Amino acid sequence: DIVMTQATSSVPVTPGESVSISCRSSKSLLHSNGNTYLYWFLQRPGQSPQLLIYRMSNLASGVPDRFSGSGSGTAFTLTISRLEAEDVGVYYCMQHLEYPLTFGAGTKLELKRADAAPTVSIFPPSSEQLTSGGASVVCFLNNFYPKDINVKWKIDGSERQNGVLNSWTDQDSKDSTYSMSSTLTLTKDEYERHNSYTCEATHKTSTSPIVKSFNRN
Amino acid sequence: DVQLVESGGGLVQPGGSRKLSCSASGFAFSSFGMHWVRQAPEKGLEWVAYISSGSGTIYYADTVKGRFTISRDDPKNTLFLQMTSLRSEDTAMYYCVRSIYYYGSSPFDFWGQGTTLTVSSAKTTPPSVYPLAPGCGDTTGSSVTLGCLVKGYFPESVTVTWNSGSLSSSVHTFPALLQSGLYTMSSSVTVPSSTWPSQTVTCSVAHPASSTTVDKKLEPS
Repeated sequence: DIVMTQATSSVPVTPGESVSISCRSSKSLLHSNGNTYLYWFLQRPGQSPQLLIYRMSNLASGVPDRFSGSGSGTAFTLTISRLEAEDVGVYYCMQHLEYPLTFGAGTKLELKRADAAPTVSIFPPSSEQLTSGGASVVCFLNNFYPKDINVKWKIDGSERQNGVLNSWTDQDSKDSTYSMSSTLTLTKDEYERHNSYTCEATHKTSTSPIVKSFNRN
Repeated sequence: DVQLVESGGGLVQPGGSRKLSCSASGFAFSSFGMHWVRQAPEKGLEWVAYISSGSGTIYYADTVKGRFTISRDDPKNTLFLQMTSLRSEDTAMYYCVRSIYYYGSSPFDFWGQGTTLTVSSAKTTPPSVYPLAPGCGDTTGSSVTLGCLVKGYFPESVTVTWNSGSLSSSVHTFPALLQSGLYTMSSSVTVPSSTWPSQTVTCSVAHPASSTTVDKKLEPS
């Protein structure tokens, strides 16, 4: 089959600036009839994909002229002149030269904003969960930017790697920040054998990590 | 207006069969070729099948050929995808896509809302809901963050609201992950520290697949 290759993420850009999303094909999509059978779709968060560009350069009905398509036989570019907040989402290229029809992996476009440190909150396991034999220690790292962040867990000061699950949100549609939850799951016995629990957030906004702790007394 | 509405998704066992339907309205359905395109959870688009206008041409992706059958009822304006011998990898949201082919036409110009197919022998399991309240020795800032941990449920279909929706601006919903074959998510809410515990903050967790709703009132430590 024809392989379509896209970059995974696009460098975040502020609303009103220009952005170019690139796609390439393992075989030329320029047909002998003069058409290049390349399609561009946008999938906004929680929405179905919608057509933006058909046959490389033609604009789909209802699509703003800030979108434009160009390219050659094996390389194609979708250009947005002035980014509008509603343009955030994943951009998929697709070839229609041959069946099976094949897509790029998608280029996720998100908004740039000023850096912001995370608000870190730590929560011990609830008594309710401890009655079930488990113990989840939770650490919320809320409203930070950029998305790259690192969390380290310490139990009685000693670092703990196994049993940690991290979940990032997508970019917040209101303030453009990111948030993430880090959950350390222990048995109840293991949790009650120790006293101090700590999550340390390392973000580019500071050299020293933001440290949150509790002692089970 | 143009409308494509898919249905027939749900939880199916590996090896089972399921027929997806796409009801079309607002355009000359018989004049259009139709595609099925699917999207596995947190992955990209994958083309599944094509049936031309008039049903004279049918193409299938290599992953589904011999197992899936595409068909159309033009009088009833319905597209069908019959799936058999379902595999875990068939788990996806399925989109119906219209596509008319003539000189200067714009193929692929309308996609449906999608229907979700989950192929798994995992059992429907309601969630355990655990409150996340600040510890005993926590320092009180101007604002306080609370949470609810929603653990051990299946399938992945939970809604967490705070004070029946009255708290929404400062809520974070964290995406569910798989843990020991079940799903875990959490939700956080941030309120002024003068409002909690002074006034009640409750998280409501709805899991329609298990017909379960759990309300947890957050208590101070």
